[PDB]
Amino acid sequence: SASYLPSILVPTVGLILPFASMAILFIAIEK
Amino acid sequence: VLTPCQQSEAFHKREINEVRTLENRQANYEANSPSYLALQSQIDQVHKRFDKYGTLLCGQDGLPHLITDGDWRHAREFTIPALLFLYITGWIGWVGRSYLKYTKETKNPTEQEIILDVPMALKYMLSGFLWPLSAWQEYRSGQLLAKEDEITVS
Amino acid sequence: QLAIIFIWLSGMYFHGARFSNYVAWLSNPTGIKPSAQVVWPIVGQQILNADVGGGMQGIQITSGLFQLWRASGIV
Amino acid sequence: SIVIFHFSWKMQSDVWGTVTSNGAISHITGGNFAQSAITINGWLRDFLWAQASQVIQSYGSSLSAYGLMFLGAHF
Amino acid sequence: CAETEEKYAMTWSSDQQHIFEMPTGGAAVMNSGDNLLYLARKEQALALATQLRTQFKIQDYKIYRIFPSGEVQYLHPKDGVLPYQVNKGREQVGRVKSTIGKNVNPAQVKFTSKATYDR
Amino acid sequence: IKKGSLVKILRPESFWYNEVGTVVNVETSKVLYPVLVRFDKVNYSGLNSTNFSLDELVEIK
Amino acid sequence: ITDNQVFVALIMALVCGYLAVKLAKQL
Amino acid sequence: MNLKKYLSTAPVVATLWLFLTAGILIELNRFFPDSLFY
Amino acid sequence: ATKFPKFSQALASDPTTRRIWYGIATAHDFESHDGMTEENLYQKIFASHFGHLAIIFLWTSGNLFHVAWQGNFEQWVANPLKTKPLAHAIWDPHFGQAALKAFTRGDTVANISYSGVYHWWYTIGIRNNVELYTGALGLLVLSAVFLLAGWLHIQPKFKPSLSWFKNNESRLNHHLAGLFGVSSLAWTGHLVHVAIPASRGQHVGWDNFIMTPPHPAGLQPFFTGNWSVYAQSPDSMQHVFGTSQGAGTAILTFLGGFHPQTQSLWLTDMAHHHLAIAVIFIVAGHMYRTNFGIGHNLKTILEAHRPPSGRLGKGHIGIYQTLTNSLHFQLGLALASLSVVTSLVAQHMYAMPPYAYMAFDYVTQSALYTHHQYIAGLLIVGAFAHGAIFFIRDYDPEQNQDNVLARMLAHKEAVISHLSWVSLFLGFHTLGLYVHNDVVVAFGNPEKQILIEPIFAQWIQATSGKMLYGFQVLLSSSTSNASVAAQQLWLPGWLEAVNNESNSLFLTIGPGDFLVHHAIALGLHTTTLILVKGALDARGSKLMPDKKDFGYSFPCDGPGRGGTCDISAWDAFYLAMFWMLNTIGWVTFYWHWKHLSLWQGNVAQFNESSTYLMGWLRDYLWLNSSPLINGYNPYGMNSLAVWSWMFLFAHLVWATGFMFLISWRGYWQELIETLAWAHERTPLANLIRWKDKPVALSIVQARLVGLVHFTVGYILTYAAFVIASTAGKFS
Amino acid sequence: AHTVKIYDNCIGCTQCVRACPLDVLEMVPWDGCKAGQMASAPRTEDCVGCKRCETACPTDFLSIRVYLGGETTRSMGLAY
Ligand code: CLA
Ligand code: CLA
Ligand code: CLA
Ligand code: CLA
Ligand code: CLA
Ligand SMILES: CC1=C(/C=C/C(C)=C/C=C/C(C)=C/C=C/C=C(C)/C=C/C=C(C)/C=C/C2=C(C)CCCC2(C)C)C(C)(C)CCC1
Ligand code: SF4
Repeated sequence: SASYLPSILVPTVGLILPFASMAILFIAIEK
Repeated sequence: VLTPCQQSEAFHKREINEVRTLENRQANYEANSPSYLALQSQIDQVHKRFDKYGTLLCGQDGLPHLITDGDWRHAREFTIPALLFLYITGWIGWVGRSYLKYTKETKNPTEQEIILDVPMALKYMLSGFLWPLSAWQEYRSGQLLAKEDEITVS
Repeated sequence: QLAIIFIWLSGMYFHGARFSNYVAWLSNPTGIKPSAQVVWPIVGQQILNADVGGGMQGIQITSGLFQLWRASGIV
Repeated sequence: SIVIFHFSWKMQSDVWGTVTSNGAISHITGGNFAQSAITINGWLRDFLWAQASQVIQSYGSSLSAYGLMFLGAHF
Repeated sequence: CAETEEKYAMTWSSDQQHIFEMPTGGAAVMNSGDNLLYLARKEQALALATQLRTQFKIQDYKIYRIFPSGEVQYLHPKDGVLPYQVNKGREQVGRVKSTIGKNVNPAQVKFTSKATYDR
Repeated sequence: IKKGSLVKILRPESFWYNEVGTVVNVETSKVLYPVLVRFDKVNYSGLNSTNFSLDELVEIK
Repeated sequence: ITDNQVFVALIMALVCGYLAVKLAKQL
Repeated sequence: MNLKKYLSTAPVVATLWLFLTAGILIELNRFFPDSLFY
Repeated sequence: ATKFPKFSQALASDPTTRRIWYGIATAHDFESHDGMTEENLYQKIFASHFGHLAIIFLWTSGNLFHVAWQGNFEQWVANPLKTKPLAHAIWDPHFGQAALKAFTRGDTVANISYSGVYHWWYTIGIRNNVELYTGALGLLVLSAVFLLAGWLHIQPKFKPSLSWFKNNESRLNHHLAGLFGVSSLAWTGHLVHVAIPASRGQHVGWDNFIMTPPHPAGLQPFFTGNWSVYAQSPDSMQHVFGTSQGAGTAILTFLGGFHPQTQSLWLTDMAHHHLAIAVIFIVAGHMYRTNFGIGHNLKTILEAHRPPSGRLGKGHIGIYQTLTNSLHFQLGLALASLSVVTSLVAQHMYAMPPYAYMAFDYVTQSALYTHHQYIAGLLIVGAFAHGAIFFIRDYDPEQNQDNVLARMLAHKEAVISHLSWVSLFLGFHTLGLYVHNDVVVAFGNPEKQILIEPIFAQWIQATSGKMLYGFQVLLSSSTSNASVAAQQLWLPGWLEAVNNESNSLFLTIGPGDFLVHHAIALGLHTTTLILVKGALDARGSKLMPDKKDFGYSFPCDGPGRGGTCDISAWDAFYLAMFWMLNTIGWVTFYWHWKHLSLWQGNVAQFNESSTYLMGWLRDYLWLNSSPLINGYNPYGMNSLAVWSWMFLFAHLVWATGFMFLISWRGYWQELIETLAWAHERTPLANLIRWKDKPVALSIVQARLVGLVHFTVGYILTYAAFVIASTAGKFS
Repeated sequence: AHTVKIYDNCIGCTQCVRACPLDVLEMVPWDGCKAGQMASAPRTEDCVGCKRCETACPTDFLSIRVYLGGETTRSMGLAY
């Protein structure tokens, strides 16, 4: 049981994925 | 199982509990207080209340249930005020229909509905007493109904 | 409008007169809860007549009329 | 609604209530405002859940007409 | 703004210095001889045309639509007469042959780039 | 046909569809909807006074 | 309950993610 | 003269009938209270 | 195309923020795009179905992965009654210290899993975490397969013909035989080979199933019809589930009833069950013709059903055209049947609880019911909403010349008059009887109440053998025809399950059954009054008969002709969502206050205090929110602080709905202008100017987003209360 | 644009043009009615779609029926 993987995966999907998804979708308004 | 209510235990438990509970306020007054006489009348209206529910069916709850099958032993429970009620709003409905087919053919049907013509109103109020065999005989003439009234697209 | 208000205050003074326990309330106000309106005895609702003291029951005032009558000096 | 929900709960915690022997103090909720008004679960629980309990258990008594004008007003 | 949106400059004349109400709001000075009036959108302008015309005479009036390229337009009137009055120059567009009762059902229009009334 | 005749409609978007109505005016100058018919009851515009063509002109006797 | 099976899972849903974005920019 | 026309309108006769049948219910529930039979 | 909505240029021209919201909300309306033709629609939905099923199996592989990796599943298998089953773990960086001690169930701080998934995976026979990893990989594989098909059937050489989608004639022959019969028969291939031996102790993995038969003798002397051998040795009484002890070895015994110990259905009953349903569905698959041509042409199957009585139109002439060439009729029947299936499933997950040690965890049984009920009501409302989409954007009354649907639009005034009648009858006769009982109970008198025994449901329980009533009819009478007719087969194992009171099969009944079931029929007939109203006046009303022209969810007709707030066929969805949440509200409130009276034991607390409304608000909502609303104190907190925080949260959602539902647009359309002046005029920020222009939400959207916060607040509030309540009175 | 269509019920009573505060509607002499008039909507590029015309359209049912079409800057009526 890798007890360290949510310490990486929970923030990188919880906050930084709705940064780059805001960039991909919001610039994809104009792309 | 619906026990007959005059012998059910929790029923008479509610008898002792409500006569005693309402009786607890009755010792707050003297022998000739008006409130004390009022709670005398209220205790009378509880013993009469529980004796007049004798032939009902209170189950394990101690509360008198009803039956709506038309078993003819439960006819005073449901079906006698059922036929009674249907007579009363068949009265009301036939009065209102008969008055609208009055004011439909008058001078100005708009002013007829604000100001009810209490002559012709109280004509139809009382004349609509026998609506089964008067509404039924106006149904056999093909006149209770209508045909080819308003509708939308199809 | 003032006619409806004088009917209203004449109503409060009459419900204070005939129906209230204000005369008994004037004796011990901290024990007797103020009541004017004495509910007519129909099915059940006679239980709304709260035994608030004063020897006579009825539903309890919250409008505070008895305090304005003790202030105004109505005996 | 939140003016009177400030009034009827700060003054059931900080003003009203009774006094006992030796001038000792007793509020109705018992000082239960500043530890409980700061949240909403303290507000809804400790005010609207707890102060309702004398409106809700009011059946069979003279307070039951408020138990009818409570549900009918929710209606 | 004025560098990218169509400003509407309403030009009109009068006879006496009256006082009207702006669509932006409040009372306006209303120069008596001749006065232009920049606005923001057309309903303000023809609402001002109703504001003055239904009160009194303000004719020889029309907004010159300042589109941001620089030049003007002219709409109310175009042939010089009031629109609900009838002039013999206007060509009607926007009709069909009958009521809505003969308009086509939209399952006959489905998967086609048509209207529910052109037939 | 004539003025005063009691006329049922056969157009589905008439508000008074399959309801009789009285004829007020008929013009004989090839107007597409010449037969002005008003009614007892009232549509949602507040207005009983409408007009129709000749195909939707069905009288009673 | 183990370690490398979790990595096998995240690789297989990384491939599944590439097939999802492969479905994304064609419809 | 025209007061009886006002006493023939909709809300006034609505109160003089629902007041009356209201009195039928209340006067029929003082004389025979707790009536679940029949 | 070139703008945001890469599919319709009528919205890309709009420089406001309408292009965003309508660009999102019309992304899936494939019937109304710019140039998406008939073949290009079906070739898109056939790929997006693959994307959707890929999302289902990514979801189930998610549950397999978290139970495989963070749950306590096999620790729960060791002790099914004691240990509370864990969901996935937590990584909050917001839990300071005091919340971290409010979750410790083992080394992880995981959520208690309130979804019944360990019970289903424990009746399946997964007794490991390893099998859950192989299953989770086994559904990442399947989700990747469906995504690869979704890429595959949008590559242009493989995008199929529209006649292949109009091979409606054969989709039923393949679905009913294959998708139902073969998958169900294979599901007996899992029950017989896994769920029978792994419940009888025998751990039979993938390694040894091709060696150890589920019967000790099998299939070489068994094409002879000696089928009592397979149902020969039933597991009778003295068995604890999972173990090998106290158990027989028969495969397809139909005992009927429950386990005595785990209160679940027998897996022999289920193996025989899906085996029978498998055979009957395979028989159903051989129904219609194909390229072989032995079966039924569907055009002959509908047109021939025309009565010579002549009352029912010119028969079904046209209906086969307007199901193939239409879609929202087919989708309407699809959501209709799925919705009745979901409501049926909720009406049997509690009633005949299939899974071991359910009706023992009292929260997951209360989560599954309310789950499938709100999903059930959602799917009915969708079936009617695509009913109205069918009558607007899909209906042709010329191929339906005086057809059955045209007959339906003809007499629709009687249908709406009578749904309005029966709704008006029930709403004066639940609220009549509840305000009667509430007034009467309020005046110190529970006796003067109107209580009517619901005799008809008690009589039906007497036809299924509930002998606690004293009717003594077909199954409650042991001397009848049917009571003897299955005396050996499945009756005496089942009347133990009927006449027991602790189990949740054919519940004991007072007048709360009567009054509530009238309130539920009130909820149904009102909701179908809205839906059949705005699904048959969807096409044309006498206010405006142009409603077919403006599409489905146009906003209004303006203030003309009296005013026209919400005339569209989207008001059927819009209002029937509020009545849907009301009705499923009353259903699950009623169920939940029934089983909180069974599980606590005081059913007399229900039957005496549920026929008046302060019985509900007092005895259920005020009392049973006590462990909810104590979810965190100024003294501290516990494990239910998430459900009380979600509780207050969802009151905030449910009340932000009312900002959109009540207070409509033009307030905000003349207030966003003030904000836009305030940003255009301010310094240091008028540089930062918008590109999409700030515009208040149009009232097709406004009532939608108020509806969405109404549902999210409603459903999250009640999922907070079910789980916090039953998790507070127990565990 | 918000497509305004004016059908052949238009008996030319001109409450439509007087009711439109945008002058999308004008009257056209059309020899098919008693007034000889039938309304026209040439300038639907400025058409808001507020349906103030359809309120004041005293025909049988709405000779002038406004269909809500495109949404430009002018047709959305935004000030800025
Ligand atoms: C969904 C994922 C997510 C995650 C992982 C976090 C994580 C965190 N939040 Mg947070 N938050 C979130 C959503 C999330 N939030 C949302 C949705 C809201 C709005 C409701 C908030 C509102 C919020 C507030 C109001 C506050 C936090 C704070 C914090 C920090 C907790 C302080 C602590 O004890 O940690 C220990 C913290 C540390 C050791 C420092 C780590 C800080 C960052 C992550 C590292 C440095 C960043 C780096 C320089 C920039 C690189 C790029 C960056 C995007 C990673 C923590 C890093 C608190 C804070 O500001 O922390 C200081 C705080 O006051 N959050
Ligand atoms: C003239 C009296 C009259 C009559 C004979 C009817 C008859 C009918 N109505 Mg009804 N209705 C009436 C008045 C009347 N209505 C009034 C005044 C209203 C406005 C509140 C309604 C509102 C109404 C609705 C909303 C619905 C009906 C429906 C129906 C039908 C089913 C029966 C039912 O449940 O009634 C319903 C009864 C009520 C809602 C309450 C009764 C209304 C008043 C209180 C009593 C009427 C007495 C009348 C005022 C007396 C005036 C005349 C007198 C002074 C001379 C039935 C044909 C339903 C239908 O279409 O079913 C097919 C339906 O959905 N009605
Ligand atoms: C025998 C061959 C066969 C098989 C197995 C399938 C199978 C399938 N086809 Mg298909 N198809 C076939 C031949 C076949 N097709 C042919 C020949 C044609 C052309 C004529 C088509 C044309 C076609 C189209 C056009 C579409 C499909 C679709 C689908 C998928 C259905 C969607 C779904 O998941 O429902 C699965 C449903 C069930 C498994 C049963 C649900 C209902 C039961 C009664 C209730 C639940 C059962 C039980 C109680 C609950 C267990 C759950 C558990 C939690 C306890 C499914 C994978 C759809 C799809 O997804 O596209 C990719 C679709 O849009 N097919
Ligand atoms: C298998 C089920 C199914 C399928 C395939 C469809 C398919 C369709 N529906 Mg639909 N519908 C369904 C079920 C289904 N529906 C149900 C069950 C309901 C009742 C609730 C509806 C109600 C409904 C309406 C009212 C309409 C459709 C429409 C449509 C069509 C276009 C969809 C679209 O553009 O959405 C685009 C996609 C979105 C808008 C995204 C959905 C986001 C929603 C609004 C809220 C979800 C957000 C979530 C709650 C927030 C998360 C936060 C968390 C805290 C909860 C399409 C054919 C529309 C149509 O044909 O006319 C245009 C239409 O107007 N449907
Ligand atoms: C407390 C909330 C509440 C209540 C009681 C109702 C009740 C009703 N709605 Mg409803 N509705 C609600 C909220 C509510 N709605 C919400 C939030 C929405 C979303 C906007 C809708 C949307 C909606 C639609 C779309 C439809 C309904 C319809 C109906 C009626 C169904 C027929 C029926 O049962 O009549 C029984 C009658 C009642 C339950 C009325 C209550 C009894 C009253 C209070 C007694 C009479 C007055 C009393 C004597 C007090 C006098 C007052 C005093 C000033 C003198 C019923 C009146 C439908 C309809 O018209 O059906 C015919 C319909 O199509 N509703
Ligand atoms: C609008 C629309 C629609 C609608 C929708 C829906 C939603 C529908 C409905 C439907 C539904 C929702 C369904 C229901 C069903 C019903 C039923 C189903 C009933 C019957 C019953 C039965 C069947 C039962 C009985 C029994 C028993 C009890 C036991 C014994 C045996 C038997 C089985 C007989 C449609 C699409 C159609 C069309 C188009 C339009
Ligand atoms: S649409 Fe709005 S603007 Fe164009 S005419 Fe009708 S009302 Fe006047």
